[PDB]
Amino acid sequence: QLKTKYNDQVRPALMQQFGYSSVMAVPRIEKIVVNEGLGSSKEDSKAIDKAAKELALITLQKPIITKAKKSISNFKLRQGMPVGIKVTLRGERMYVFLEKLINIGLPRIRDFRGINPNAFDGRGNYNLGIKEQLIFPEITYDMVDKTRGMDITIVTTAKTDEEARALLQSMGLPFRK
Amino acid sequence: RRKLRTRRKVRTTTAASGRLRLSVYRSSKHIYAQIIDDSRGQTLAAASSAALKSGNKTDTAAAVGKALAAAAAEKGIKQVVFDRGSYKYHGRVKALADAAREGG
Amino acid sequence: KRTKFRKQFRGRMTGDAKGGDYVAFGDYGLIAMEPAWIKSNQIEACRIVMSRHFRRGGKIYIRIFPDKPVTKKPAETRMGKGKGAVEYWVSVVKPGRVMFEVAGVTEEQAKEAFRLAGHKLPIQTKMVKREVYDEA
Amino acid sequence: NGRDSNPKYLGVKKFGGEVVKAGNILVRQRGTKFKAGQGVGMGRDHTLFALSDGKVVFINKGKGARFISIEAAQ
Amino acid sequence: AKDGPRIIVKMESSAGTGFYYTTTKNRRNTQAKLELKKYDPVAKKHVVFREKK
Amino acid sequence: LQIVAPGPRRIPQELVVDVTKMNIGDHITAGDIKLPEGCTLAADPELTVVSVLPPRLTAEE
RNA sequence: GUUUGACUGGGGCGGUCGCCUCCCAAAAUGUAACGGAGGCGCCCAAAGGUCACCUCAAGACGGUUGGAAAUCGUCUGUAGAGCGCAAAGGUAGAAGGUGGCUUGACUGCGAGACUGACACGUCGAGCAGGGAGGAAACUCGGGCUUAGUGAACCGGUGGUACCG
RNA sequence: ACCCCCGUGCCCAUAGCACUGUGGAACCACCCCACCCCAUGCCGAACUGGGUCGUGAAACACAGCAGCGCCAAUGAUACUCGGACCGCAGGGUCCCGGAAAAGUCGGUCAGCGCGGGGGU
Ligand SMILES: [Mg+2]
Ligand SMILES: [Mg+2]
Ligand SMILES: [Mg+2]
Ligand SMILES: [Mg+2]
Ligand SMILES: [Mg+2]
Ligand SMILES: [Mg+2]
Ligand SMILES: [Mg+2]
Ligand SMILES: [Mg+2]
Ligand SMILES: [Mg+2]
Ligand SMILES: [Mg+2]
Ligand SMILES: [Mg+2]
Ligand SMILES: [Mg+2]
Ligand SMILES: [Mg+2]
Ligand SMILES: [Mg+2]
Ligand SMILES: [Mg+2]
Ligand SMILES: [Mg+2]
Ligand SMILES: [Mg+2]
Ligand SMILES: [Mg+2]
Ligand SMILES: [Mg+2]
Ligand SMILES: [Mg+2]
Ligand SMILES: [Mg+2]
Ligand SMILES: [Mg+2]
Ligand SMILES: [Mg+2]
Ligand SMILES: [Mg+2]
Ligand SMILES: [Mg+2]
Ligand SMILES: [Mg+2]
Ligand SMILES: [Mg+2]
Ligand SMILES: [Mg+2]
Ligand SMILES: [Mg+2]
Ligand SMILES: [Mg+2]
Ligand SMILES: [Mg+2]
Ligand SMILES: [Mg+2]
Ligand SMILES: [Mg+2]
Repeated sequence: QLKTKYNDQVRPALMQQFGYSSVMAVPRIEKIVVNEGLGSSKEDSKAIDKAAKELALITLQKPIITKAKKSISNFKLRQGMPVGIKVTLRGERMYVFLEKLINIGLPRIRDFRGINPNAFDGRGNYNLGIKEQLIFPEITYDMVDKTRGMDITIVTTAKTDEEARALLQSMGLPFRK
Repeated sequence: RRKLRTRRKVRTTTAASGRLRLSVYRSSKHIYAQIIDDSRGQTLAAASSAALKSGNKTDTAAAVGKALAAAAAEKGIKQVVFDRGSYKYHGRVKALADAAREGG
Repeated sequence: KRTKFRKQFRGRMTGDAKGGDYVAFGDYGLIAMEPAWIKSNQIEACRIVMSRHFRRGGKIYIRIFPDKPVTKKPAETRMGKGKGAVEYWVSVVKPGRVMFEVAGVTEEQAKEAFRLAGHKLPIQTKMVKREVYDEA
Repeated sequence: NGRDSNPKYLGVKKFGGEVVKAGNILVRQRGTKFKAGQGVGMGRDHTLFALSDGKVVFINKGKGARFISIEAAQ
Repeated sequence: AKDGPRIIVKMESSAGTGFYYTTTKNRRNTQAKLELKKYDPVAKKHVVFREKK
Repeated sequence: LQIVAPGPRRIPQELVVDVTKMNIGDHITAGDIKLPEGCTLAADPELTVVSVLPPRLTAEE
């Protein structure tokens, strides 16, 4: 269930190279944020509950349905009822999912060279380039409604984008080559 | 967030009560509970987990709660008082209350 | 000239010129000596007048501008309310305020081009040069 | 149009330096304009009133720092 | 205070009997679930009976 | 231009700017202006000082 | 046999009568015009009581049938938001956003004051009978306040038991 | 008494921000794990609870610094109570005290307590 792999080798690699005042000054990962917008799904009272089971069965953590705020949007925004779903993964439950995806889920994408290496968050944080929802191991074309996808954000303690992609090594870090 | 405390500290209208203020402050596994004169710019009777390790398990607040209770009762001065902070009730903080309240 | 959406109405009062400078945006400029209203036209004709005497060049600057709406009798009497929304728009100017300014033309060049625009103006005026330099 | 309505009478009833009784009204204003200080209460309509007889005094620096308070005499 | 065919209503209270009244304004807007509340009559205190009609 | 410094014996009583280089649409900015003896620019370097304005043009009726 | 309103830069036609907010209003309050703008004749059994926690608008970067606008992420963020409605005041230690439990949107009074020619109208400490939330100091006799109203007469219903 | 730390006031930006330098077994903080107390309308991130090592990184604390903010004179002016006036009018003047806003000269990166822990 990992968490050992972050320990030892990941830390000194950047610490014995670029240097750090501490093992605490070493870049970390606080939380993996997973949110699937259901806005494209107008099913609402019918099938909105289905996407909750999708995210709950994969991360073993119940999703919280987000809300409208009702906005305007000039085409569709209304009141209220959910408009999307949300789950935050931190600690070992982040480390159960994160390891599960990089070893298993990521190779399941067709012609996968890895996510865009260009600057994501100058503050050091990182996203996921997930397009399809079917690419995940638990999801298959066997059981689905339609073809959709969800977004995932890696929240890291990296102080720089330079040191961001640096920590982002180890864990399954493909590139543009 | 840092308005957690200042929601409570202002929640008690101080000199309008006629009472005194008892500030319990937790940082480490140690707690310092001190009682302050609101009207005047001063404090009255201190306590601490500092010279302590009375109990091993925090809930050693029982001692410092009773320590204040006794240290204050020498000055007289027992009504209600009782400030609090960003910290909730029950648990470790109520081990302090019942050590003072009913213990003082 | 007449502008986009507003508060729509006004009364009247008069002080002395507040936000008009001595100089700006050019060598020579025009300054009003009497408290008054200037309309959407007038200054519109003043631009046309001045520019006609130039090469048509875009060297002219108009610091003034109509804001204040004025009203009029629909037909007559006192029957009914206050009325007359669009009658004309005016711009109040107070003495010492600088009205127009020109660029790059010579001395007599802008002397005569101010003089032509001197008429068409309800007030007496005098042109100028720069000594006081204020930008902040 | 012609539809404006009523006077509403909001003011500062007892100005600083004055000797209030118990129950007198110190200020009538709209929402918060003056904050109730020592010895001063506040009602539904806001509108500070006197909790204890004595001398009324005004305290402010800036903003919403305005305060009305009482103190006794003897 | 004015009354018509419309939504909400004026509804009286129960028997705190005592044969007693309260009558707060009410509404059928939320629900027709009726109602019961707590009040005090001549007899005792807090005898809590049901909104009538 | 406000500039500054150093000697107020030698103060820059004027500023010489050569315009023969520029023709039409050319905006000469404040970083192009010559200020000897280390007189730091008061305003932004890219602020426009001299710009030659194009000939009067019209098309539609 | 009678009725058939007034205002009104003559009367009529048209419009207008009560209530709340801003301007006029001349830095106290008050102040008119067939002056300049806009709203009310409700809603809320929870939008109330209390008890806890929560913090907004907007932009930039990066992200998935989702692009002006979505949902997520980080950064900025004295408020540029919100407060059921109309504006002004007011609000970040919140009145605004969320839950726990609730019936004080109580009976009996009412120190002393705001305001009115009157009649109305507004605020209110505190006392008792009883409760409600809290561990507690405490708060609660509707709502951020300011509109959501009708003297008396005559009468319907439930009490009460004074007259008879 | 002095240095300093933790708490808590008064003041209620001349005490605020960013750039930044010191600080670490004494104090703060993160960190550590948590089936249950307790608790996140998802996540113990937040509350909460069990405790070291580590770390001085983050947050905090103090010293630095006057680029930004915030305070900001004296001079003069605007306006004006009162007095006395010119213009057909828009408007304007004289005397008399009162006297701003902005701007410049500058001034700053605070002050003042109560209690307890730790060095000298
Ligand atoms: Mg006038
Ligand atoms: Mg100016
Ligand atoms: Mg009024
Ligand atoms: Mg101040
Ligand atoms: Mg008539
Ligand atoms: Mg008529
Ligand atoms: Mg008549
Ligand atoms: Mg009309
Ligand atoms: Mg007035
Ligand atoms: Mg007046
Ligand atoms: Mg009159
Ligand atoms: Mg009128
Ligand atoms: Mg008018
Ligand atoms: Mg609140
Ligand atoms: Mg209880
Ligand atoms: Mg009461
Ligand atoms: Mg009867
Ligand atoms: Mg401290
Ligand atoms: Mg040491
Ligand atoms: Mg943790
Ligand atoms: Mg820092
Ligand atoms: Mg002076
Ligand atoms: Mg003058
Ligand atoms: Mg005079
Ligand atoms: Mg005369
Ligand atoms: Mg004058
Ligand atoms: Mg005088
Ligand atoms: Mg004078
Ligand atoms: Mg003076
Ligand atoms: Mg000034
Ligand atoms: Mg300066
Ligand atoms: Mg400093
Ligand atoms: Mg000390």
